[PDB]
Amino acid sequence: LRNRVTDRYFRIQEVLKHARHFRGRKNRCYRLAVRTVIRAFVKCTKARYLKKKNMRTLWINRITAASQEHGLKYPALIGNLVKCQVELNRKVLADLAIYEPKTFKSLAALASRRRHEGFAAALGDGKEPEGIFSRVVQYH
Amino acid sequence: KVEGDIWALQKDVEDFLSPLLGKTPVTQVNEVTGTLRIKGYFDQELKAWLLEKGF
Amino acid sequence: PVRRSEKPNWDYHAEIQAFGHRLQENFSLDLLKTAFVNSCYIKSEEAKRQQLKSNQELSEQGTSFSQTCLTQFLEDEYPDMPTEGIKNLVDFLTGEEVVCHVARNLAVEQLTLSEEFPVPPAVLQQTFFAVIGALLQSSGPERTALFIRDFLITQ
Amino acid sequence: RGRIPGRQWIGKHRRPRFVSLRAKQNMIRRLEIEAENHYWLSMPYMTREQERGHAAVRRREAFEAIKAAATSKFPPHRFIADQLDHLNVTKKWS
Amino acid sequence: TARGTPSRFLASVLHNGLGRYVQQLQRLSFSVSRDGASSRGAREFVEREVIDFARRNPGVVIYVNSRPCCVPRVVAEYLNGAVREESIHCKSVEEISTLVQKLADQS
Amino acid sequence: ARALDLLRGLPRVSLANLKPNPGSKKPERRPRGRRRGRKCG
Amino acid sequence: ADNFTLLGKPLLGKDLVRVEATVIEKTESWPRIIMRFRKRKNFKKKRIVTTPQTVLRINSIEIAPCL
Amino acid sequence: IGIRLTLPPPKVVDRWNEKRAMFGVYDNIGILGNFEKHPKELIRGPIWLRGWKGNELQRCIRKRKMVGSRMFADDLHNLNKRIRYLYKHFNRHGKFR
Amino acid sequence: ISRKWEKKNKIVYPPQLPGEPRRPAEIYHCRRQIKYSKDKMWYLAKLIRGMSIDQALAQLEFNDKKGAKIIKEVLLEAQDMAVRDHNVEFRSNLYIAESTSGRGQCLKRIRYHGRGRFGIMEKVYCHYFVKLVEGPPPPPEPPKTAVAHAKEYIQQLRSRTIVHTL
RNA sequence: CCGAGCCUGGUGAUAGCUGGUUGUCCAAGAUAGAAUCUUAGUUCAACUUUAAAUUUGCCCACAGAACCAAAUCCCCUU
Ligand SMILES: [Mg+2]
Ligand SMILES: [Mg+2]
Ligand SMILES: [Mg+2]
Ligand SMILES: [Mg+2]
Ligand SMILES: [Mg+2]
Ligand SMILES: [Mg+2]
Ligand SMILES: [Mg+2]
Repeated sequence: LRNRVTDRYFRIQEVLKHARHFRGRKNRCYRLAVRTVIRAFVKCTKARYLKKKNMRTLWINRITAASQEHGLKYPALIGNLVKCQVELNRKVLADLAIYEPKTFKSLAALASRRRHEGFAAALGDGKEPEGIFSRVVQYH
Repeated sequence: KVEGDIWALQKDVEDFLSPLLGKTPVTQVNEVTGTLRIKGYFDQELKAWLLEKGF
Repeated sequence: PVRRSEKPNWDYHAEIQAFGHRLQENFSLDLLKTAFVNSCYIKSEEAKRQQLKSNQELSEQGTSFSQTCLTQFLEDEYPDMPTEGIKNLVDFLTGEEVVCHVARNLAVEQLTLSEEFPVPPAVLQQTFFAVIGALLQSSGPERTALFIRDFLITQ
Repeated sequence: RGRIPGRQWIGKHRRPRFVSLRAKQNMIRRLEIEAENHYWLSMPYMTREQERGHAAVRRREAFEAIKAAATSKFPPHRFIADQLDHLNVTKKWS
Repeated sequence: TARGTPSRFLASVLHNGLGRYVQQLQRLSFSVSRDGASSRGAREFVEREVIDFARRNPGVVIYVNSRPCCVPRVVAEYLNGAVREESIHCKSVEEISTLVQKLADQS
Repeated sequence: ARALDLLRGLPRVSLANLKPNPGSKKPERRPRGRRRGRKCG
Repeated sequence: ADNFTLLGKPLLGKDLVRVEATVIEKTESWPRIIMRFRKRKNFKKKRIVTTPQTVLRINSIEIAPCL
Repeated sequence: IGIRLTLPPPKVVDRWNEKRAMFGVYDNIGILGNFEKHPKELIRGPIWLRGWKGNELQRCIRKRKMVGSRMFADDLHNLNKRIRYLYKHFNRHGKFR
Repeated sequence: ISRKWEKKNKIVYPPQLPGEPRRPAEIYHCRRQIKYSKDKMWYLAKLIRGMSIDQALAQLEFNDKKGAKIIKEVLLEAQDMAVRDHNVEFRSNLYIAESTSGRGQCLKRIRYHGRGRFGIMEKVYCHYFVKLVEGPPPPPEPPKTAVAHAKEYIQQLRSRTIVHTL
């Protein structure tokens, strides 16, 4: 019976230390544990994607809340900030909505003004002056 | 059965076989076994060349 | 728990020099050693001999300078704060909790020669202000005020 | 109450699907892109006779480079330095 | 896995870098063997790189202990009472230098 | 030769620092692990 | 700040504002697990990574009169 | 729990025994002794395994042919069965034909 | 097998400083290899967990279980050794800190079934452990009040933080 | 457990059939067909893999492929 395995313990414990916080026989029985530690890790890998998506959705929801607080709608806010050429992302928009309410009100006012300027240009349809905040800074 | 600067041997073989090929001959130099390999059959020319060099 | 001095890898002089250099301060070595020597250690070693200079001057100088310098910083930053508020802020900054926290994370406990381990908070506070006093004697009021700013306003 | 026989999206009886406005708009957008593609392919610069041989040199040379690599495949060199370097695995202080 | 491991918040040791930066590495202990083939890279690091590292980091005390051992090791003591023995067993001198620099840059 | 000078410089040859010529010892393939187990080819 | 804020389009002029920061730590992340599994096909891979990281302390934000 | 709870007794080995200190001696007797002897006859072991490698089936056939006569009855029967089985396996089973 | 209880009885403490609490006495006792099921003995021990010595003795004396009689004997001899050897002052000044049952060394016997079938019977044995602590029984934990419930709810509401932001 | 008792041996019987086949990591990798007591298999071919040698390989311009639709074959340029 030469060449037997002598560190099977250490292999079992390598799996069990990650199995330790589960519920039921799968916290100590190697067969049951290893069939679930694999399923845990595979989720730790997909949950990265899901975490990114959920954080973005949370930002959008908070931004919509603040925008509706100022009487504006989220598409209007985002689109008109882009048109005004401020490239703050949704994360910092939510951060400003929560922690910097006056700055967020200023941003909402700017977006509302840009929307009104867009409406004015659309109705005019001619060659009236473009609008103060509708001006585009060009780079070369 | 090469002793000494087998890299010198490689240079000599390259610049002697280049006119006969156009391109530089593809070679492998082994220093452990003091040997030099050339891709292609050049046994007669190399034997005559080494005779004329004196070996 | 046992003191780092009793733990195996240790060299007191090297530790002192590294303390000074990592704090970026040109301490004087004898002054730093006397600022780490306390009276409890002196009495305990005298008893052990039965079977030199303490902290007091350096500690008092460092304490007085810390009071004065923190008071000046605080009343120049907040000129509308009254004497009671300024004194309470100064006492909080030179208080036991803050000073022992800072000394422990600056590895003053490891170099502290005392009688008991862990070092009593009063002993730690006294040794910390003795280090301040040694720095004041070594580098000058401006540099040691920079030190005080850096390690107490940050608190 | 309402079940589709067999599988929904295969077979003789299928669950009906209907065209949405945004799907129609998506198809129309792609239609416009490819109509512009039709135009920009509809104006050619040269003719076949004018282009008959304008790249032969470059194409030939590229193939020669490919051939040169595929023929230069060969084993690498071997070194006294490496073989005697393996002796350091017992390089002790003293 | 997060749920099966601890967690903490981003922090510094003592508001580090507000007034000045203080290097948080305090002591490096090198256990190295004179005759062990596992300690070849450590021996070469002690030969060529340890002195320049010591000069570049006057705030770190480096103890080097040459004793018979099968696994050379490094103990990293930081200002906040940390400790990091890392195995330098069968590592090249560049790898050991990289590890030591990473320890110096760690908090 | 230069090789023998390198030997003079280098540590002593013993039974502890011997190596096969690279390429002479093709590794054995045995049916264990994910890639080579299961149906074992 | 309180009572006013300045908006770049999209970036504010460097003559107008400075951010001063300090590199204070260079570290590694905690080990991250990448496990892939496909069932009934014997598909299973595990990898452990440690992304490098840099801790920066924002020291100062300064503005200058330039509007 | 299949692991010892205590360290095993030390395994001291004397690297400088007679046998170790003189291992390898006279293995060049052929080329240093005018080829009067051979390492193959330096080998000591079973009479059917001196200077001959073989696989298992070849070893079994060789042993039966050389010492099959003065062999115990049950061992000889086992050897015959072994040879029969090995013949079948090597000549009819495997992946490569 | 393991028999650590009987040495827990033999731990010795250093002398006590004249200004610290009296360190109530601890006495360990156990009966090994009792012909009785560990589950049922557990029921009896959980019954007498945390009682006074006399209260446990009364309840056991009027319970209807072989285990009850055995545990009563063990408690009586534990009280005897307590105030005979561990310097307990008053034989009533003791309460049951711990009371558990452990599996013992059993035996296998065949159980002839029908056809040609058989079953393996177990001659079940069990252990009983008990720890007696000097002092009156600790007061039972009072039930939670609505004041406590409201306080905890308010602590949670005030411990809320804004998640996933600065 | 007699459509032919039981035990030992030949016997590790044989099984194109079912079941199983144990460390880590990377890479290439998907099925025209023909015979066959053969269609639950196998041999050749096809496809796939590796290592070597060499030079053209895919897409295709026009012109060119029979009398009694979509397309394809061929094919220089590119
Ligand atoms: Mg997205
Ligand atoms: Mg259905
Ligand atoms: Mg499997
Ligand atoms: Mg079979
Ligand atoms: Mg692939
Ligand atoms: Mg057939
Ligand atoms: Mg078949």
